[PDB]
Amino acid sequence: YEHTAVIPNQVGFPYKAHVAREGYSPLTLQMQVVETSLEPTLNLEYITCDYKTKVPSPYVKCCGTAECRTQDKPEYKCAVFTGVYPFMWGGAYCFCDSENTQMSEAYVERADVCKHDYAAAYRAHTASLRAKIKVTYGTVNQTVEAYVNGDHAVTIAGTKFIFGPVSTAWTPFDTKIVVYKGEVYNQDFPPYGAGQPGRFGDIQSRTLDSKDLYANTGLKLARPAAGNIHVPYTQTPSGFKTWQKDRDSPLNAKAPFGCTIQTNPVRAMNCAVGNIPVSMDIADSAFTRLTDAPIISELLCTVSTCTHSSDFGGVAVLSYKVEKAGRCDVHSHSNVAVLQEVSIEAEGRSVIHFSTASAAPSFIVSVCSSRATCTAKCEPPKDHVVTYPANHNGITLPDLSSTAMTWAQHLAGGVGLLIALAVLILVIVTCIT
Amino acid sequence: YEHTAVIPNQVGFPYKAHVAREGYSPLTLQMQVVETSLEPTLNLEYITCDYKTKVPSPYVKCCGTAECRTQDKPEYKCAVFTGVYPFMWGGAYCFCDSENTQMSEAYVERADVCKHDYAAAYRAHTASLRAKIKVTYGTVNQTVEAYVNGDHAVTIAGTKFIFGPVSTAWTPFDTKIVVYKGEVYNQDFPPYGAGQPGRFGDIQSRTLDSKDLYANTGLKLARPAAGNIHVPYTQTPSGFKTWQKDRDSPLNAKAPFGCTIQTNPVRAMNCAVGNIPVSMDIADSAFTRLTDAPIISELLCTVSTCTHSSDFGGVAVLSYKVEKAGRCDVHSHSNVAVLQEVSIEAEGRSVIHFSTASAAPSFIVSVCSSRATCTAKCEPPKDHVVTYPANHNGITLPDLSSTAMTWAQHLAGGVGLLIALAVLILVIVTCIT
Amino acid sequence: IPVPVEGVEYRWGNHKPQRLWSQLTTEGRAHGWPHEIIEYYYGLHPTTTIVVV
Ligand SMILES: *[C@@H]1O[C@H](CO)[C@@H](O[C@@H]2O[C@H](CO)[C@@H](O[C@@H]3O[C@H](CO[C@H]4O[C@H](CO)[C@@H](O)[C@H](O)[C@@H]4O)[C@@H](O)[C@H](O[C@H]4O[C@H](CO)[C@@H](O)[C@H](O)[C@@H]4O)[C@@H]3O)[C@H](O)[C@H]2NC(C)=O)[C@H](O)[C@H]1NC(C)=O
Ligand SMILES: *[C@@H]1O[C@H](CO)[C@@H](O[C@@H]2O[C@H](CO)[C@@H](O[C@@H]3O[C@H](CO)[C@@H](O)[C@H](O)[C@@H]3O)[C@H](O)[C@H]2NC(C)=O)[C@H](O)[C@H]1NC(C)=O
Ligand SMILES: *[C@@H]1O[C@H](CO)[C@@H](O[C@@H]2O[C@H](CO)[C@@H](O)[C@H](O)[C@H]2NC(C)=O)[C@H](O)[C@H]1NC(C)=O
Repeated sequence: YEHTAVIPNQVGFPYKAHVAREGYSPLTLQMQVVETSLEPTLNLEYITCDYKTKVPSPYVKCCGTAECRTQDKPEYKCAVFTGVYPFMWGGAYCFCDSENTQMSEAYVERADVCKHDYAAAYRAHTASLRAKIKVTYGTVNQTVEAYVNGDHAVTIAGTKFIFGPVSTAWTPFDTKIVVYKGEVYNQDFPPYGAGQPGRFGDIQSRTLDSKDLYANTGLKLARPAAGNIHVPYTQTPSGFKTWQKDRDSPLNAKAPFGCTIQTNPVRAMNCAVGNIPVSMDIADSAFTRLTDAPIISELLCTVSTCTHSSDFGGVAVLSYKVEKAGRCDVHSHSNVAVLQEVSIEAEGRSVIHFSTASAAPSFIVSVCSSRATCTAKCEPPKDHVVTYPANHNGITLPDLSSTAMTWAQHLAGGVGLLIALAVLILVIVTCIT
Repeated sequence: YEHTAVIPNQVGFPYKAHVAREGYSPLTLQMQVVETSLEPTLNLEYITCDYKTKVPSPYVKCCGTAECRTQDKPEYKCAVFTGVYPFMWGGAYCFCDSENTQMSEAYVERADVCKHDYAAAYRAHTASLRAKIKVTYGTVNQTVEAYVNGDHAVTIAGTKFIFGPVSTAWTPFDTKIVVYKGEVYNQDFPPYGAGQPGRFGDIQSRTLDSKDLYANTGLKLARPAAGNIHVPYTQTPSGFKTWQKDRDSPLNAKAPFGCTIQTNPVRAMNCAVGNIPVSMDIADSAFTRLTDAPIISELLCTVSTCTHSSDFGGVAVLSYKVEKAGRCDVHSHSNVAVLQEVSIEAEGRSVIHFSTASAAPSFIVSVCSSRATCTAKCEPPKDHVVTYPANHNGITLPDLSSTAMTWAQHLAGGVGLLIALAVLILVIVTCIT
Repeated sequence: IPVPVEGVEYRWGNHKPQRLWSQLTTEGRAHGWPHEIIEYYYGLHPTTTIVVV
């Protein structure tokens, strides 16, 4: 049997879909989702960590010079200076007054200790959901898990459920994602040329194994001082260990719709983004043949009390006269409330729990191809806040039954009588002429 | 200095960039494109392979019956049969003629070669172009490798180069393609759970190791005939091999723009569409001081013969005077023609080779801060077909050139003067009012 | 084989695929004092923008 539905994507909200199928007692299905993770795809641009200035030993000579033979390393600057009188532990160094020469160099490598504490920069594209439902109907309720718009149509108990397609793929992601140890951020990372040092992404690498990191670290040498031996270098601080301070604002905080963010892989689960369309090819076996399910007649329902609560406010009891002992599914044919349960051991009395939103629960409640009207006034609650979501999601304000708009129903009145009769009296001198 | 240019995205077309940077010796530069790999981002769901109907030896007995297990396996089929009395290698097997009962069972497991060939249903998306081009400005002849999305841009020879992003985000692909040993097929696939037997996708699995797998191979087993011990079973054959012999349309014979397909990873190559933005951060060191520039007075031009060809058909010698010689440059100041080399050797007179497609070009000249015109008529070539593409990307037919347009210039039409005479004789009709 | 201006690549046997291209081969005379040269510019882009003349 082919039948579809449109359910909302909210964790824990129990949704009902009622099926009026021929030659069998009517059927009720219930479904609710829990882990609706939007696992996005991903891409890569580069990586970034701290650095280490690999300075070698210094080189001197006694009245003989040298030059900088090149060395294909990253940031291999070098220079050579004169006018040096280098003291040591044993005092003086050599005998050549003002002809001695100094040799030094510097070059920076991706520091080894960042192999396990790194930051990654990603571009990102469209996402795809993963719904995980309990399907809660007359056969021992099973759990299903699916990609919502792969249309990959998992099956349970002889029945083939397809899902989706999901609308607009609304994502809490920009297009320039950056990821740290257990967090994510939205930034504008520099496009593989670090036009500014002392920033984030100051040094880069295509992966953890690429053999050539790129650094615009801004490192120039200096001149050695008078007397002592050392190597003076002045370069900017590490842009990484100074970027880790000014993060201040994860996507974990400013995420809309409450999506919890996780890493390895990046994923956003339990989002209240829109809703889900579903279609069912329902197995013909799991029904019941209507000669066996009892046909209860001569019924009119009642009510007890109503509430604009959230959990389950209104309770309404029903009276019906049995003819054979059995069971039957129940349903409400409108959106103005939902029901706590699915079936009833239908022997005479029946207590059910509904949840109205605002003003007037006009009801059509069904029991095995029997309709019954129901209305009830309400008493609004007294509390302010609760610690759990709502179960009356079908928010509907208005109605018309015996209390709402009734003053308008008496207010309309008047005018037309006056004008019509007044003109049909006007004619009595203006139809003879 | 910074400048921006465009370039047509094909192979072979030499492009010239003639920056007009006053106060210096002028400069043109050449870029030529030697690859365009266009890769999309793969996202697979399942694979395929021929199965193997693996069946164990059948359980036999007389003189009593048995039952069956149905453990967790792919498509566990089994049934017992009442009255199976066989023969054997010699004589018989039981003497319980009305109680000879035989059980049989078989299931489906992926074949041995399923570790070696498949068809991945790739849901690929969001292609991203690449390039391997070479640039030559003054003392440079070196090549470069560039991504063309707006991000990656580094350097060559101490100058900064940036390529892209693209003009029109077009792919020569679809959304839901399939791969094979070396090919690509732009077709649909079953939805991973609608594997109707015999067609494509009769068995599938998320990867090579998803230890549970879908199958709808219509397998059913019947009862054997008397005497011989065996087991019969019927199902449609392994539809993968049927799909092998009716492929009938690869992408390497149908893809547009001649952009050929390769795999591992799945990419396209040499796409002849669109243009590329490009921005240059060019350093000073390539330039030359206008003090040391070749000074050239009284520049003229002329032509010898034109060939309206594909190759560099036009030869135009160039008359120019001299007062001090050096290394000069040359460039065309329209889109109509193109020039062969980027420089001359300044000695008295030069020869250049220019190329066009319109038989009456007026590319003016540009030579070392001296611009002067020369126009030429042309003549179609004796040949019909060639074995190299065009080198004249400015295929712009209508030039004015005062050669065929001069007749339209001789469509002047002083009959407007005649109309003016008509209005004036109307006026002198009116002057006797 | 149809050869337009955009070229044609044919693949035959087990060679490498080879390519052909078509340069401008239409033939009037393109010039003349008794001209009849509108046929020439019918040779390029025919049945298109002769309605303008
Ligand atoms: C505390 O614990 C965490 C969790 O284990 C550690 O984090 C990981 O460190 C390991 C060891 O390096 C990482 O494993 C390596 O990942 C490399 C690349 O990342 C990709 O692959 C992983 C799965 O492996 C994906 O999850 C991820 O998204 C990427 O797709 C792999 O390339 C490495 O594989 C190796 O073998 C191949 C083949 O021989 C080699 O070519 C590789 O070079 C490499 O040797 C390996 O899988 C793991 O990714 C890390 N997890 C993260 C960062 O989340 C921490 O390191 C640990 N703490 C400390 C201090 O070490
Ligand atoms: C099918 O539907 C029934 C509803 O009739 C589901 O039942 C309820 O199931 C949960 C667990 O799934 C029960 O939970 C926990 O039980 C422990 C004791 O084992 C208790 O200490 C916890 O506080 C909690 O109650 C729960 O009791 C049970 N009943 C009610 C009234 O909530 C059932 O889970 C569905 N699925 C299956 C496979 O049966
Ligand atoms: C740029 O310089 C290179 C060599 O420095 C020139 O050469 C190519 O040389 C390699 C050498 O292995 C050959 O394999 C190629 O076939 C050569 N290519 C060509 C087109 O000749 C190259 O020609 C120079 N570029 C110029 C002159 O434009």
